[PDB]
Amino acid sequence: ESYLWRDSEVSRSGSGDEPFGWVPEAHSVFTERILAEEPPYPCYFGTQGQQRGNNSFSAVDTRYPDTHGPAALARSLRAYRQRAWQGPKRQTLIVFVGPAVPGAELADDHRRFWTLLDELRAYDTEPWPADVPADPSDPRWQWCFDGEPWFIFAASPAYKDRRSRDLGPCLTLVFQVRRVFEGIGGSTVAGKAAKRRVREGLARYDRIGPHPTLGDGDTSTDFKWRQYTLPDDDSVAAPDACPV
Ligand code: HEM
Ligand SMILES: NC(=[NH2+])NCCC[C@H](N)C(=O)NCP(=O)(O)O
Repeated sequence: ESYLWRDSEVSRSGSGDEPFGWVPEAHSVFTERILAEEPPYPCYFGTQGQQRGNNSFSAVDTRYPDTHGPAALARSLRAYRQRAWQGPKRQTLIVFVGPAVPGAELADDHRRFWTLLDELRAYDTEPWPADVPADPSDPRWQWCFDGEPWFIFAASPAYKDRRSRDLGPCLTLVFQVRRVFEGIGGSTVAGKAAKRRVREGLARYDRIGPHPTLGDGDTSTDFKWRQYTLPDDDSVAAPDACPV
């Protein structure tokens, strides 16, 4: 009944022509990308999380929205949130949305991303957190679910220049609770070092530099919604235009 998988469990998601039958290969492509030796994947935190067994997985099968869709993903997210606090601080949930769509454009995958986040909100059993503004135009808005804010971003095969966000053939959602950044806040010595190290990785991996909405690298960032769906170029969305 649970669609929350550790690495060793992903193979039980599905086999052959059945729901999630495409998930084990998507899992393998993802791990190949994040564990690659040369050039290394730019986010060493993601690589370390994979190497240490701290990445969990789920999926959405768009052919079966009533049974393998947002209602099931809300259950998986609640289970993951418990895991994220019981285990180590730097855990990530990676959610593959498939089957893969040949030739999809990036704008289409971003639309599907925001639609899925909206559908998930309908299955939340907890009120919105009192410490996070509910207005998506507020500089400090963040997406919330099950009582706390998350960082959540979209990966897609349609990222051609921002190769770091091409994690395989499927739209992929990367969820983290905010304890993952504890100790690397933007004003901290370790936080500035973290951004330096990742951005140097991007300069050895991607065809385009760090996106401006990630900030200059010496402070924390507002309007985090724009980071969820980075464009493949240097365009900058209007701050009050979050699609939620
Ligand atoms: C499978 C897991 C992960 C993946 C796929 C991933 C992916 C990425 C990517 C693609 C970027 C480049 C910026 C962007 O596209 O948004 C990035 C930056 C970053 N990530 Fe990771 N990440 C993962 C896990 C983590 C974790 C667990 C942490 C916790 C410390 C973390 C902290 C950071 C930081 C600090 C940056 C730099 C932001 C900046 O330069 O402004 N990541 N990550
Ligand atoms: N993929 C990606 N950009 N991962 C890093 C997200 C960092 C988030 N925005 C965060 O809250 N960082 C702490 P801050 O103090 O604002 O830099």
